[PDB]
Amino acid sequence: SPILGYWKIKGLVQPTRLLLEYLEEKYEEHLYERDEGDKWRNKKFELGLEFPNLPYYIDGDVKLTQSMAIIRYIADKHNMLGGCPKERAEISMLEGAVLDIRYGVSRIAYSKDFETLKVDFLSKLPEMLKMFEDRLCHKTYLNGDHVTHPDFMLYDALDVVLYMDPMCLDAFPKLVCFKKRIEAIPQIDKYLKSSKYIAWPLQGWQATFGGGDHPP
Amino acid sequence: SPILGYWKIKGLVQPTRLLLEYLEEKYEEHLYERDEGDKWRNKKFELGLEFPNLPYYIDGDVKLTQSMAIIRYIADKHNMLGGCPKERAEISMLEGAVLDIRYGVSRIAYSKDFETLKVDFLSKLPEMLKMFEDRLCHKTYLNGDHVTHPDFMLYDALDVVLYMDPMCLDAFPKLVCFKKRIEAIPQIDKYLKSSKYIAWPLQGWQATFGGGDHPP
Ligand SMILES: O=c1oc2c(O)c(O)cc3c(=O)oc4c(O)c(O)cc1c4c23
Ligand SMILES: N[C@@H](CCC(=O)N[C@@H](CS)C(=O)NCC(=O)O)C(=O)O
Ligand SMILES: N[C@@H](CCC(=O)N[C@@H](CS)C(=O)NCC(=O)O)C(=O)O
Ligand SMILES: [Cl-]
Ligand SMILES: [Cl-]
Ligand code: NA
Ligand code: NA
Repeated sequence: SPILGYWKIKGLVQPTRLLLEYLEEKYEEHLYERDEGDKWRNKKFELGLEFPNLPYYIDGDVKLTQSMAIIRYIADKHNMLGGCPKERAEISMLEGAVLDIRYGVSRIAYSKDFETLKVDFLSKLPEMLKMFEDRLCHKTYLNGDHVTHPDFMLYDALDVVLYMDPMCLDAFPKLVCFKKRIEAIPQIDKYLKSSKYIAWPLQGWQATFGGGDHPP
Repeated sequence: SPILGYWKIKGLVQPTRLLLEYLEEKYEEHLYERDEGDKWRNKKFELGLEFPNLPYYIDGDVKLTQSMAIIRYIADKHNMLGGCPKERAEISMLEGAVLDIRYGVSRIAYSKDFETLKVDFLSKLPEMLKMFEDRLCHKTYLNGDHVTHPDFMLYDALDVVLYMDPMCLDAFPKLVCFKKRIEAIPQIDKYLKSSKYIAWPLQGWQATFGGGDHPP
C-alpha cells in the first residue's frame, strides 16, 4: 500500500486525503503528532527522498515530496489530469486559483498580527470567490460533470475560510451548493463522518489561526 | 501568434519567457509598465479570461491565467511534461521545490522589514540549494539529459537569490555551473542580449527587495 506521511493536521495534505477517499484507494497513513518533530527529523533523510519534506508519498515505484506533485500523481495514476494540453491546462489553472485562496490563509495564520491580517484577507476574498461562483454557474464541478482534484482543493479552501468567517459564503450560493455537493458524494460523506477524518487543526498546532487542539 | 500579458518585470513570468525563447516559439508579449495599472484594470475583464489575472496567455485554443498553468501548457504543447505518471510527478516535485525558493523571496520582498526577514530566508536557503546540488551530481539537467521547464524556474530563482546575496552559491559549485550552462544555451544567450530581455525589476516596482527602476 502507498504510504502518505504528514503531521496529524489538515494542512497541505487534506485535498490529497479527500481525493484518495473519493477513489477508495487503500493507503497507509503515517502521521506525526505535535510532539513528534524529533521522530520526523530522525527519519527525514532516511527515506530515500530526493527533496526531503512533509508531506511525502511512497509507493515502491515512486518516492515523492511536494503536496501538489503528490495530488497530481494520484490523479494521474487514475487518469484524471486531463486528456489534452488544453484540458490539462484548465485543470492547472483551477489548481492555481485555489492555491491563491489557500495560501492566502496560510501566509497569515502564523502571524501574531492575524486578527488584523484576517480583515484584509476577507476583504479581498470575495473577488476570488466570485470567479469560482461564475465558473460554477454553467458547470456541476470545476471541470464539468466529473470530479477532478481541484474540486477537493476548493472544498478544503472553503472549509478553512468558513472557520475564519462563517458568513463569507453568504453572497455565493453556488459555492454553498458546491460544498454541500462534495459532502454528498457517498465516499466523502462516509469519510467525513468517520473517525479517520482529521477535523482539526487546519494549520500547524502553533498557528495563531487554525492551530491548537480544538476549534474555537 | 500567442499573446503573453504581464508587468514589465521578471516576476512570475520570467521562467515562461525563458522557456518560450528556448523553444524558439513566436509569441507577442504585451507588457504593462509601472504607471499602466489603469490600462490593465480597463481590460482585465474584457479578455475572456475565466480567472482574470496577470500573467495571462491567449492563443487560438486557450485563454489562460496562473503562471504555473501557463508554463505547463507551453511545455505540454512540446511534449515536455513527462512520459509517464512517475516522470510527470518528478517534474512536478522539481517545480514545487523551486517554488519554495522563489516564493520564499517574494513573501518577504515587499516588507519594510525586509533587511531583518532576509536573514532568516538566507539561513534556510543552503539546505534548499543542497537538494538541487545533489540532484545535479547525477543528472545534467534537473530531469536528466534534456531541458525541462523546472530548469528555467531554477535558473530564475538562482538569478534572484544572487541579487540578495552574491556569495550564496559559493558552497554550491554544481549550481554555479548550472546557471552558466543555461546562459550558454545559444537561444538563451541571444535572448539575454535582445531588446526583449527584462533585467530589472525582479519583483513589483514597489518592492523593498528587487524593486525600483534599476538595481542597487
Ligand atoms: O505565499 C505563498 O507561498 C507559496 C509557497 O511558499 C509555495 O512553495 C508555493 C506557492 C504556490 O504555488 O502558490 C502560491 C500562491 O498562489 C499565493 O497567492 C501565495 C503563495 C503561494 C505559494
Ligand atoms: N512546498 C512544499 C511545502 C512543504 C512544507 O512546508 N512542509 C511543512 C509542513 S506544512 C513541514 O513541516 N516540512 C518538513 C521539513 O521541512 O522538514 C509542499 O507543498 O509540500
Ligand atoms: N497565483 C497567481 C498569482 C498572480 C498574481 O498575483 N499576479 C499579480 C502580479 S505578480 C497581479 O498583478 N495580478 C493582477 C490582478 O490581480 O488584477 C499566478 O501564479 O499567476
Ligand atoms: Cl495550544
Ligand atoms: Cl523607485
Ligand atoms: Na491549545
Ligand atoms: Na527608482
